[PDB]
Amino acid sequence: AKAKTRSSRAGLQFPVGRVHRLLRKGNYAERVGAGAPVYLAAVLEYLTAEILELAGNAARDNKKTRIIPRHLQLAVRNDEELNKLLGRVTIAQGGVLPNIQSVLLPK
Amino acid sequence: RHRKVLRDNIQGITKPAIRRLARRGGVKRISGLIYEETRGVLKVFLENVIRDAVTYTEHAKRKTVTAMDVVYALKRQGRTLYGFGG
Amino acid sequence: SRKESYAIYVYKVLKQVHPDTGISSKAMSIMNSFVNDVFERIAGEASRLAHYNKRSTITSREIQTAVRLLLPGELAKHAVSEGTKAVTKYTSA
Amino acid sequence: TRKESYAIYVYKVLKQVHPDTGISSKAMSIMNSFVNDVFERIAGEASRLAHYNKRSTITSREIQTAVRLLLPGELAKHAVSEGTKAVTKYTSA
Amino acid sequence: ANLLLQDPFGVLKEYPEKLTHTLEVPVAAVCVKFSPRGDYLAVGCSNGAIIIYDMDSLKPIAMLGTHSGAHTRSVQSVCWSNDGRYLWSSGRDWYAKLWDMTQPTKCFQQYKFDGPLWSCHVVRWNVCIVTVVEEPTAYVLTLTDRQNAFHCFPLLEQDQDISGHGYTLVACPHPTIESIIITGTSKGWINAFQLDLEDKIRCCYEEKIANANIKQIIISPSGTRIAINGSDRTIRQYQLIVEHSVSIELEHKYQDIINRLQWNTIFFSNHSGEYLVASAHGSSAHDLYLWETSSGSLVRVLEGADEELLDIDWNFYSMRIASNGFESGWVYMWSIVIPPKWSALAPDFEEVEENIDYQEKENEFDIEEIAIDLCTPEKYDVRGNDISMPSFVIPIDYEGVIIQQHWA
Amino acid sequence: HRYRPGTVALREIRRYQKSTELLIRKLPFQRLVREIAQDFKTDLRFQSSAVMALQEASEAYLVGLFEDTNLCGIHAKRVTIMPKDIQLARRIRGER
DNA sequence: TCGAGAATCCCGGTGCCGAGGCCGCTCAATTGGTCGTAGACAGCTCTAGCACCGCTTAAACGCACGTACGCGCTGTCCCCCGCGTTTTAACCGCCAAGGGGATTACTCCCTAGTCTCCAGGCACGTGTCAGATATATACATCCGAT
DNA sequence: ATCGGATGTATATATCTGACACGTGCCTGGAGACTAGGGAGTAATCCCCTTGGCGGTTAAAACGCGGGGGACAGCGCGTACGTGCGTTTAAGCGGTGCTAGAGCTGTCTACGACCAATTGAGCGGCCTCGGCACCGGGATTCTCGA
Repeated sequence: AKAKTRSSRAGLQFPVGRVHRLLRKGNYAERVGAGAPVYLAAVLEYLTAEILELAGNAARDNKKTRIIPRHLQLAVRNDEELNKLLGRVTIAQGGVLPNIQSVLLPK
Repeated sequence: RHRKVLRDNIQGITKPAIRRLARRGGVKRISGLIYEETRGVLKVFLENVIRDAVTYTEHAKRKTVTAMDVVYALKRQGRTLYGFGG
Repeated sequence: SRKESYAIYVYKVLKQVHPDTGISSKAMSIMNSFVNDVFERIAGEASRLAHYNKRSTITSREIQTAVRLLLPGELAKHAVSEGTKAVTKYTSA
Repeated sequence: TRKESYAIYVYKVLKQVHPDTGISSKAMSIMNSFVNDVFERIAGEASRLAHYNKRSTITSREIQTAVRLLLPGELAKHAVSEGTKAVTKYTSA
Repeated sequence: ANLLLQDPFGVLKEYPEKLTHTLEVPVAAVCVKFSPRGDYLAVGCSNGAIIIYDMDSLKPIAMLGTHSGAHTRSVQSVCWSNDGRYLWSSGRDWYAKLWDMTQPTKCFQQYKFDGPLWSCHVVRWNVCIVTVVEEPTAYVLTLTDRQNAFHCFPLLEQDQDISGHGYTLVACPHPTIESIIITGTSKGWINAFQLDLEDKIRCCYEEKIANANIKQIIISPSGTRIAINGSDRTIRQYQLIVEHSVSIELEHKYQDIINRLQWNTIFFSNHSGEYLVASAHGSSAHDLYLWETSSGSLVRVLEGADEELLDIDWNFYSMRIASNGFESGWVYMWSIVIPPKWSALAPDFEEVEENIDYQEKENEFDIEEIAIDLCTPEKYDVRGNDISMPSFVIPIDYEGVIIQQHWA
Repeated sequence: HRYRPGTVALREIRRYQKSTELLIRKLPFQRLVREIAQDFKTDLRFQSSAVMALQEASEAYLVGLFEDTNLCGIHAKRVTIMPKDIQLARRIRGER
């Protein structure tokens, strides 16, 4: 498609310039290969696309346009795969998943 | 030579072997339904470890799940195992 | 001073899937600090796989095997296939 | 060819504090594997700590501030004092 | 073919995307070849059976290997005729059986070979080029006016050496000439062989591209593109210039940069070969690939399976991909799905994908002898195929159909 | 002579807590590992000290679950563990 | 099985600021060259994993039985919820002040890199000794009967 | 309270074994000398953000009250888990065979580091406006005492 800006050679929206910088002056290994920041920028595109698909999806239910952090916890905890990926995490100012244990519900 | 699709080796984790694991945990009376539940919890623990233990070898291009790679599979899940190197 | 971020790069993925919605500046700092966390778990894990095997290179094969170690189940299989789709646009063109 | 261990350097410290007492070969391999694990906790923690302050040097000051994080409590107050004793006795001698 | 005349709005794809059947064949297979229509799938089975499947209900109609000529060892490759009448079957029991489905259990003529085989390829429905293992010529076996004289025609000139090139392992005939046979050596070199259908042959083309064991040579069905699968990790598609007189040139190279796998089988598209597929060799490669044969990019991946897929077939009528998952043995199958349409409930519905802003007209408040022909069949389908050839329908077994309630 | 319900168990506990051999047998556990590893590759070959490291890490987890099955079954005021006790101890710990 | 009650929902209008869209502008991205070296080949040796077999019996398996424990069903009482009235400190919005963080700019000294040296420590072959079975025994906890 | 066995448990020899502590050889990694060099320390400014205070306003907490229900003990049942006794059926073992794969060496080709030479996307800064806070009428509805 293009020549400059390697992301555009790959067809990503995440930079492969910045990721190839952050695999050298982060000191992860001695010599990072040339295909390695391309593969890593594609995965970080996809997981950001998977969240922001499901985030604005539950933005529509709320009926609001923009995404507040409350929509992000509703996109993460409602989805099992994302939940597993973000198991330890706490999303700041994000509420909880609305559930009651059903013993406590009335007769 | 022999294409044996192995099935129901889970019933070798016997009812008097979940009793003795119960005893080392220090529990007194076991229900009748534990024995088909612990095998459900044993087959979940072994599925998570061996899937990582194969992946470490499948990347390393071998056909042996060597004991460095089981130890690294357990270290990633936060259950380190001292006794086989690392 | 120049403190970089992934702020504009998340924005160009929000204007792909949901091309009318916006994002708050608190929920930008989550996605700026999400990408900074899945980085250190992928390059953190693929700096052991290229050390246990006595290699010295993060190739593009370890970032495949880092992703199949971390990401569970059907996010692994789709992000692996998003990877090799995007490194082959890189190698040919 | 050759596989290194911490087998002998454990063994001198066994005969230092228990001079009649032997050790097995399975329970040497635990004490070989234990030393390698306290390394990669300490040198892991003293590497991120060099990165967070944007230095590039593991000096002795980082490993004082990495022992003081991992080691819980009374082992922290000892192994700091067992360190700075031994970094004076290397420097002054 | 009238189902595709009614299925879409008018848009039909050029590759299947999803995978909707799976032949539960527990004994494993080696090769899967369809009929020249989409009806019959010949399955080259592992033990030595051939379990031929009707591709409408996923349960078989015959088994070639009951009366005479059953394969003792494995069966390697198979092709079909122009009409789908015969079967030419190459196996590892040192036997090439020409079967005929007029007698759908008995062979017609066999040949005890000197050893095992790799493949078979038919030019006419009787003559068939076979790949004898460890042989630097291709003893193409022809069924002559008598069946017995299988003339072991050595596909080599009497002077020419492929010493240093190994044996010939692949031979695939040309589609459009039908007389020049492209073969590829075990070490690098590619020959051409113009059979006179007398037995003079001309080594018009020889070359070497790269030192590998050439596992497979395919030609596109327009005779333009020719792809070569080596024993190293590359696919070289070439362009074919035959007026005889032949020379090729490099078009594209397809590799897996990530895992560096070997490509087992490769297959082309229908008309001019605008799409190249492949199946990789190593484990965790669970998916057939596609490539745009001009641009070169990985454009789509048939992500349906769970195992490694060994052989492949693309019949162009039903647009299916049959492939044996080599580990379990089951035949994975892809098909172009057609979603249902409620637009055919009444003769006027409409399925518009968006809330249309219909303009408000005035009407809302107000209160034959064409030419008729009955004789000709159809000539071209929606796919644009060679249709108006009423194919050899395989007859069902009307010798023992009454028995088939009792004991097979 | 048919000693009392319960005190064979406390004689059985003090034997097993004071001993350290492996409790699941070797050969049935080696066929469980070669059954579960068929899903992830076909014809693997386990190095025979990695069917000890999958034993002494697995029954040191099953024992560590029954120490936390017992603490919640005491909590329900009984001495009998049950499968509604196990699935609490996996859920509170975060295995679900 | 319900009409009074009240909390929630919801839909509205009016206002705020903070998301978004640009204007200039620097340093990080690109690249187009060298350069050696890491990894990718085949190749080979070998050892360790797998397959098998005969055995010996320790352990699983099944059943019978009786017993104690789970469970359920009571009644009790206590203590937690609900709510009104008074009380108080959180909050917001001021003020102001100065400490400390952040950057800049010299400066220097620690260390990375290289070489020259050599013995520490690695694997191996060694005897030997602290074990674990193999064995009778003194007595702690346990049990049926008293 | 306590008997009478009593029976496994923990306390003493025997003595064989193959695990280990030890003795020779060697080799490769560690130690020193010293070199250039850049990374950190050490000054310096400077001004941003935190600590302090206060004057309100009032949501919210603190408190006390009644009353209700949920906890907790008790009891009785019945079932199912334990105990053991008797009996199978693999596990363990050791042993031999076998070979597929692991490890290593060595060649040798691709390829990432690095340098400079150029620049253009990206961050910071600035305007701006619309998405949502924020409240009011009413309509539902959600419970509860009728």
